[PDB]
Amino acid sequence: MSKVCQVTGKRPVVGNNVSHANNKTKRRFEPNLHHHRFWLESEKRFVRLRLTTKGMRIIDKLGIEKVVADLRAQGQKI
Amino acid sequence: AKIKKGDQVIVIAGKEKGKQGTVLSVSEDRVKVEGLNLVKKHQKPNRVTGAEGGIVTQEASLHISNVAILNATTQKADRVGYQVIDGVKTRVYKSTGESVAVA
Amino acid sequence: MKRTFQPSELKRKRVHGFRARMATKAGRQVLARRRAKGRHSLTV
Amino acid sequence: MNNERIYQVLKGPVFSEKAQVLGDTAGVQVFKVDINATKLEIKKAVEKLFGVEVVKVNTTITKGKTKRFGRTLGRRSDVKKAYVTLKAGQD
Amino acid sequence: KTKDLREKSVEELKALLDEQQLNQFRLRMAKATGQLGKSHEVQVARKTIARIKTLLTEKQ
RNA sequence: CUCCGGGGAGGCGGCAAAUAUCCUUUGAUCCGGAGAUGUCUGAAUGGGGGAACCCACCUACUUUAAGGUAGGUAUUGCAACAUGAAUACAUAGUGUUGCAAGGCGAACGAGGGGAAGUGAAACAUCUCAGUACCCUUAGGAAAAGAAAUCAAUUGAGAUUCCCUCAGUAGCGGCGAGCGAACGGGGAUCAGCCCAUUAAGUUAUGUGUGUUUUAGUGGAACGCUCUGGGAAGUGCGAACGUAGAGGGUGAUAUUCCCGUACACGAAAGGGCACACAUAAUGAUGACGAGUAGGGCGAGGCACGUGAAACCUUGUCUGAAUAUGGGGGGACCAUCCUCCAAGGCUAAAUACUCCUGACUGACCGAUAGUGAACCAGUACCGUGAGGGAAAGGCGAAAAGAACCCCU
RNA sequence: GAACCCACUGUCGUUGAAAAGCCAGGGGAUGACUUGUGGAUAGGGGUGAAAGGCUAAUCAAGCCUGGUGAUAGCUGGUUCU
RNA sequence: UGAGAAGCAUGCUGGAGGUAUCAGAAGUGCGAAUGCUGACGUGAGUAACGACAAAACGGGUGAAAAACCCGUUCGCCGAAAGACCAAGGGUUCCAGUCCAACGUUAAUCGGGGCUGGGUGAGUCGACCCCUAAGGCGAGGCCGAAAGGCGUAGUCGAUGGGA
Ligand SMILES: NCCC[C@H](N)CC(=O)NCCC[C@H](N)CC(=O)NCCC[C@H](N)CC(=O)N[C@@H]1[C@H](O)[C@@H](OC(N)=O)[C@@H](CO)O[C@H]1NC1=N[C@@H]2C(=O)NC[C@@H](O)[C@H]2N1
Repeated sequence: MSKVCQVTGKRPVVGNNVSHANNKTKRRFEPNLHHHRFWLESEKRFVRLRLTTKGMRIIDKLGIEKVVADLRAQGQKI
Repeated sequence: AKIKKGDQVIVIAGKEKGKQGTVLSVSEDRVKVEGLNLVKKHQKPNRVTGAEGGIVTQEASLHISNVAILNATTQKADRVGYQVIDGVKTRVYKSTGESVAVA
Repeated sequence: MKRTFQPSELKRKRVHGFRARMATKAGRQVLARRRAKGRHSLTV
Repeated sequence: MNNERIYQVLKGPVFSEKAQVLGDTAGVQVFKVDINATKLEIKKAVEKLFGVEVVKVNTTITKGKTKRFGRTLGRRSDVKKAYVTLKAGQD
Repeated sequence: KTKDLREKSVEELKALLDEQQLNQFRLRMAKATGQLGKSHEVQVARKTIARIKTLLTEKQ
């Protein structure tokens, strides 16, 4: 129901385009979001997460089980 | 102070000043005294109840501040105070302190 | 000649009625403004 | 149909030329009744409180009049009338 | 008459309520026909019904 | 409607008089507290719907006919229990019960988005301005808060608000404009913890104190003149811990209501302090995808500038007390602090509302749009716009009766 | 060629009977036809057998409320001796 | 009376407030702004009285009759100027009584004022069962928020059902 990373909470942010004549117009920066299936061995199933590449790096560093447990602690249905 | 329906009062202001009588009613701050402050009412006939009309004389109310309770002993205007004689509140004449004569 | 107002009670109620106003947040804001102003009749 | 509602169904008789003619000729009673009363309720109330037999009931509702009194406008309430037909010669 | 009413049972009070409701209907019919000169009668019946219902609520 | 308390002779609310039936010293009307009842619509929640309507289902009792009485039946979230696919174990799914939430409403707070008219005597950087407006969501306040902060004699010592510093230093088509800090003087003052866990806060109960919701008593003036009427003239008198105010037929300390002062509460509510028990603080144990860096933006008085510092959309990425951050490019030396975990009162902001008091504020074209049956009449499909209209007399004593019509 | 749907000509009307009409003539009238009821498309948008036409008697950017007391080197006015 | 803005005295009306002097503060002075609100003039007793289907007389009532009632004639419509239904309106329907205002004149008349009556259903219509276009929409998909769309369903006649 939004462009929100499940792991980091990243979401689009506002900013400006700045031309060579210094004209400023509003823009947004969007996160590098995508869907990814991760094998969960303790539950014998694939979990599909909407996350950023930075969230993927976090999962790489901390293990899928710890991240999933943390999201469940924050109150997400995984 | 207090003036009730049965009392005997004396008029202290208005065209009836000096006259005395018995009050007939008290309502809000207006009092009617028997035989005082008479007006002439031109009454039209009341068709449904007959009652052929005429010029009738009746009493008009005076402001309660324009009458004073009459002291029977001295035949003079007085004021009214309150005293708990024995265990009951009663009215008393300010000038003398005796109780107020009942109607 | 035909004039602009051609009355129809069903269309009147379905366009400007109480439930139509309550169905959206802007209509509820309309009702709030009319209550704040103290209108004797809120809707058609 | 309880006694409390039975005692509330009927309001009063109707006094008019039409009601008087109906009573004098066709043996029909004209009543003012509760705005929410039904035909079954009216029949039960009449049979209980008058000891007569009812063959059929006709009802009609007259909307109240809006009139201006003084400087203010007002409206009278709706009235429901019951035409109660009694069996053979009764009441 | 609430003091007199309070010295009765629930079952007596319910019968009293039924009697008073029937009496109220009879008074309304008499007034509608125009045979009644005293409307304080219907006022008293109304207030008595209210008192009986209050006492029933208190006692139950 | 009931009960408790007050009060003591009238009363059946107002326009709005009259009339009847009446009620009341066996204590009415009225005033305060506590209870009972409380139709339908509306978050509206049994389903639906053009708001105030249409149609239902399930239990228990009741009736004999075609009904009644009472209770239950919304959605979502959490917990427990039960049941249960592809698919073997499971999981998803399904149901019941219990608890909770939704809506409305002034301003103030916090956060998510965010203009243009205008000024620059044109206009694009800039200004207007993080203003107007839209959205989400608290509390009696909120936010912030206990230095990886400043300072530069080696000193200060958490936040917040006010006066100065100062229109100074700076920023800026170096234009128009924007505009600090250090230091000093005040208001208020307060610190406490990271798993055996603190200060504090919130509930319930008890006790104490105070306050609040009816009320009672409450001093003292006569004569005379003018007058329709005296409170006004003239002559004397009395009270004052009371000469605030209002009314009474014209201008009253002493006529009335009051005022100073002295008292007063069955019953209920508010606040303060002290104990009791819960619960919270409090999934957190010294902080890694973190600090720092490359690219693009935003915030800082500071527009890329000699540009430090803070935030991060994207790509990366340490050391870890012989360690690390800052002191406005940067290096060395000195000084100072310990980020990547938390809680915390006051001084501060506001007025839909309650009580008391006040005004060199208005007096019916003024003052609220509205002193009056006004957000009404009226206009518009609708959002919406939006008036005019106060005064007989002290008292109706509001003109019996006669005449023309 | 009637009903029905249109609007080519002329007189009248122009503080009208009428904020677009009457009268006398005129065109289509089984079709790309006329029409009731109920719906959909919303403002730099819609719809348009295309005239910048129409979008509630308003259209080269509808109406209402706010920014707002916009700005106006322009015009007017500015009260006793 | 003074040089002026103005001052002073007094007759009549009016019926309860006014205020020296010296200081102090301003919603402090109007003829104009095609200024704003209310009242009232001129035009002027002038134009007009809304389809050129058309009226005449006798009697009645009445303060008053061209317009109301009764009667005898005349004329106009008759694919509507007659009779119905839906939509829309809401008491305008009927009777008695009244004539100020309303009715483009008067009115005894009225769709006007006041008072009292009047709408009777198993078969007519609605409600109800059913669905179209379209609307809403448990879960769901999407979106900074507000929200967009949509499945199962659930509504919705202008149509089907004694
Ligand atoms: N979604 C965004 C998409 C981005 C897209 N990829 C475009 C892109 O990649 N980069 C955009 C640039 C972003 C930057 N913040 C804009 C900025 O800082 N401007 C500065 C403007 C200064 C002043 N106000 C006017 C001025 O003097 N201007 C000049 C010049 O007029 C302009 O000439 C045009 N204009 O005609 C250009 C020559 O061409 O040089 C400008 N001067 C300069 N230019 C340089 C620059 O940018 N940096 C380094 C330095 O050299 C800069 N000085």
